[PDB]
Amino acid sequence: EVNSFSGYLKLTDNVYIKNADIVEEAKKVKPTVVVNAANVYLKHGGGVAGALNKATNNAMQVESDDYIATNGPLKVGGSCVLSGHNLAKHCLHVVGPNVNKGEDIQLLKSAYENFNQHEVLLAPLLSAGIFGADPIHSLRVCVDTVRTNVYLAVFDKNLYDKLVSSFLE
Ligand SMILES: CC(C)[C@H](Nc1ncnc2[nH]c(-c3ccnc(OCCN(C)C)c3)cc12)c1ccc2c(c1)S(=O)(=O)CCC2
Repeated sequence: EVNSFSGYLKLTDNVYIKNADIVEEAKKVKPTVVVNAANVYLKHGGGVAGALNKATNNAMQVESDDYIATNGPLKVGGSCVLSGHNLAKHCLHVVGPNVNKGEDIQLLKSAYENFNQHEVLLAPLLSAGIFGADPIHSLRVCVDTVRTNVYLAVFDKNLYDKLVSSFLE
């Protein structure tokens, strides 16, 4: 079956959320698009990007280095479409701002706007974790910006509960 997402909670007509590891979701669902929480040089050294790359047995990193050689780095707020490998048909590498490294939080709207070029996506919560954005703010920007169908996988039950409670206020 195609895009067989299971156990998500529907927040709006186009945003769904689950307490799950995005890697495990991608292996099970094999969505049309999986979003990577990338950096501008597509160096998948840890966190979500390192976990997605390891699940491809480093094929994503080799492909990413070849893309950077020919095209140069992305911009913060920008994206590129590369292979999904064994995880999806495509991987949309999206650069959210890293607030802990001084980048502008307003670029989070530009980052989520990349999602609107794809009908259905499996994605992480952009700029959360060690990128330093307030995760409740990142969910509000996602809900206000994305118009296509997005399935958010958040791998932390404590944060999942805080995000759902924050949305349902
Ligand atoms: C907020 C947090 C809960 C969330 N984390 C995650 N959200 C969704 N899916 C996730 N998988 C993993 C993961 C990390 C290590 N190893 C893994 O797999 C190893 C076991 N397998 C072999 C069974 C999976 C983490 C993760 C998240 C959201 C956005 C960002 C980050 C973190 S960040 O990486 O800190 C910076 C970039 C933006």
